[PDB]
Formats: sequence, structure tokens, C-alpha cells
Amino acid sequence: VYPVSVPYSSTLSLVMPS
Amino acid sequence: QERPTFYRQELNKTIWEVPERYQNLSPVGSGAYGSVCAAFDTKTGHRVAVKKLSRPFQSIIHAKRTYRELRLLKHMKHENVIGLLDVFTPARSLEEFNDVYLVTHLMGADLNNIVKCQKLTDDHVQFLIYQILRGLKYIHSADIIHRDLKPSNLAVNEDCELKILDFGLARHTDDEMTGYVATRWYRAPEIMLNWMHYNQTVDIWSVGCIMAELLTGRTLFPGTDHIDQLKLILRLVGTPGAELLKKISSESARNYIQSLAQMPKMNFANVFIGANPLAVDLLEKMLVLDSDKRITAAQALAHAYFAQYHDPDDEPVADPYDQSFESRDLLIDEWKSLTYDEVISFVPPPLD
Ligand SMILES: Nc1nccc(-c2c(-c3ccc(F)cc3)ncn2C2CCNCC2)n1
Repeated sequence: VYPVSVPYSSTLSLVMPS
Repeated sequence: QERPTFYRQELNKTIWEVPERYQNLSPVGSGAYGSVCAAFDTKTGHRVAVKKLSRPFQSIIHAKRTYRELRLLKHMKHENVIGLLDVFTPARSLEEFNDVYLVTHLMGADLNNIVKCQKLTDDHVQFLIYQILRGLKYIHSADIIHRDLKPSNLAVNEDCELKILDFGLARHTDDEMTGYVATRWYRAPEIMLNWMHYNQTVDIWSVGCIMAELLTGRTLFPGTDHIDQLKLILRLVGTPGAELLKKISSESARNYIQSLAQMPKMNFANVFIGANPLAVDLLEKMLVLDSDKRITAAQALAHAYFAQYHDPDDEPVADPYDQSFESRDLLIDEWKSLTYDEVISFVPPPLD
């Protein structure tokens, strides 16, 4: 079983690591 | 115009000699057979990644590898595939030609970084995989097979945009700095042992492995050897028929699987708990042992998981790409000379 990070329910950014 | 003014400095223990237009050089790690520095470009006003090849003409194998990367990079013109803003050398003639620098737009990270420092929503996954597939369509249209898609070869920025790089060879290796340990985890069963029977469908497997990992934050098949790798796979997709089991495995591996009891296919909705059922459904069409039954890059773009982004008009294809040179057996100075012709012939994108 692999439970997802953020459960689905009924503009996108990414944080750069440094 | 004519030749720019160069300046010199020491980064990663070697002289970097670059046009003055590139400033504030900062090392951002290794690339394939070279290493990469972030910079500011005073010409275009963008931040750029500059990769210096590391002794590109030291041997035949390397000289040919250098040619192969430049040719390829020159050809890739697509939003989701690394291409060239610039390529330069400080030499003024072929006789003093030893070093090759390659410049592209600066991407902040790759998916390895992302997956190891934050959780992704389903929206994040939708767009990220949408981009991988879109580029993959382009790459496959040119009769090119990537072979080595994995998180570290997918570069990303803060806006969640994505570009595919570092195309791999149809070759198995355990050499230094080739990424061989992680490549095994994303590699299609049919090419885990040899490169005799395969096609472009190998990349879609890879994509499936990557998608799952973006959803869960964990590597889906993190095997320790080829036997353990095949086990881990079959445990999910079910033991296959005997004809197919033999296409995708070695004598020893096959014997190990048979010394275990038949494994049933798992319902992917019970593995990936909390997943968007559209996400699961697509995974179910990527991760299949029968490569023919595997959904293609083209088709997957039309899947309902990407309803929010799909647009058949802005998902372009490529001019097929001429790989004949690959058949020639040349000398270092011979490859190095073709590499020079390509440096000189290079035309940059327009300034927009
Ligand atoms: N920061 C950044 N931005 C874009 C690409 C790279 C880059 C290059 C590279 C390639 C061609 C080129 F022309 C200039 C740079 N090669 C590997 N990588 C990174 C891609 C994955 N992260 C580590 C290596 N790095």
C-alpha cells in the first residue's frame, strides 16, 4: 500500500530547495 | 556579430573561459560528462545554465559522445525539452579547439529535489506528467528514444514548468557518475538485461514509475538487483504468461520467480490510497508488461486526467532526426572536427 501525499478530493508553484 | 570578449576564472577546479555576457557564475552540480554553472546573461536578461564539457576529446568514445550531444541539442526545439540558447568555445581555430560550453535557460531544480522536500497535490502531478508526455510525443515523433527518464533528468522551475534532458544510450554500465543505480528503478522490464528487443514504449513505463512516485513521494520499484527488481514489479502487475515472462527476464531470474507462487495482479486503487481515480486509471495503462498494450505518449495527452491542460493544437511534433553518423568509426580529431563545424554553424533563437 502506497498512500498518496495529498488525498484527492472532488496556479501551481514549486519551492526550489535552497 | 564577430567574436565576443572572453574572461577567465576557476570553478570546480578548472578554468572556465566564457563570454563577458555571462556573469555571476555559480556551480550547480554535475551534468552528463561535464558540470553546470548558473549565470546571468546580460544579452537576453535571463538567468542561464552553462555546462562545460569535461575533456570532451580525450578518447574516441568521448569524442563521439560530444558530437552526439551537440547534434541532439541543436535539434531539440520544444518547450519541454532542453535546447540551446548558445554554444561556444574559446578557441579561434580548430587547432586550439579543446573545450565546449553549452548554454540553456536556468531551471531551478529537478524532480528528485522536489520529491524529497515537499508533498505534491494531484494538480501538481497533472501538469508535471502532462509536460513529460507532451515532450515525449515530440521526442518520439523524431524517432528518438530517451531510454533513461527518471526524476533527476526532469528539470523544473518555481512555476512548475518541466524540461526533459540527458538522453541515454542503448547500453548497460556501472561506470562512475552515470546514474546507473537509480536508472534501474525506472527501466522497462524488456530492457533490464539487454537491448535486443525493444521500442519507444520503454519510456512510457518510465513515466508510469515517475507518476506513481510524484503521487506518493516514494520510489515505486526500488530494487537491489535484477532479480529483486523483477520480483517487485510482478508483485504489482501479476505474473505473466510463460512466453512473455521469458522476453522480460534471464534464466536465473525466471527460475527465482517460478520458485515462488504465482502472483496475482493488484488492483491499483488499493495500492494508491487517496489517489484521484483518473490518476490510478492512467497508471493502470502505463505500467503493463505487454509493451503493445501500453498507452502511448500521443494517446495519454488525450486522457481525462489532463482535461484541464490538453490542447491538440499546441502539442507539436518534430522533424525526424538523422542518427546515421552513429555507424561511422572515426578518430578523435575526426569527431572533434565535426564537433567544430557544428559549433561554428550554430544559430541562436531570436531575442523576444
Ligand atoms: N540548473 C540547470 N538548469 C538546466 C539544466 C541543467 C543541467 C544541464 C545542462 C544541460 C545543457 C545545458 F546546456 C546546460 C545545462 N545538464 C544537467 N543539468 C541538471 C539537470 C538535472 N539536475 C542536475 C543536472 N541545470
